[PDB]
Amino acid sequence: KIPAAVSNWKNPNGYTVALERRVTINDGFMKLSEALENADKKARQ
Amino acid sequence: IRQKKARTILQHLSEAWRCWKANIPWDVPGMPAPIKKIIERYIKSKAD
Amino acid sequence: KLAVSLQSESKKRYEARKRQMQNINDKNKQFNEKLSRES
Repeated sequence: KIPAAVSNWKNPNGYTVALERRVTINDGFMKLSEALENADKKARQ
Repeated sequence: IRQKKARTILQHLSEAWRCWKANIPWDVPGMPAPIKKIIERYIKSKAD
Repeated sequence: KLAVSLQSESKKRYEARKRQMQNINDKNKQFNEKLSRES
């Protein structure tokens, strides 16, 4: 069964369609931010 | 079954091409996997 | 009798489908109903 094609760009016949049809972080970032935070602490102290 | 199904399928093709140009991920829920492969095949050739 | 049977059965099928039909625009709501069948 092929679904009905609803485009987000086109509406040839002007159909008002149901709205719903018209509608993890890598660890390196943590390590980078932690290292920079420690470097800042070193500078302060 | 041909008469209406063809006009439906090629609308999915054209939508896939629009998604490719927009860099939107084309993914139609309940699309059959082989027809999905066929459409992506022709979209990739047009893209190239 | 064969001709009458075909005529009457055609009438019955036709009217039953009419009764089913009678239960923004006509085509737009038919499309929305098709989308409700899809789901």
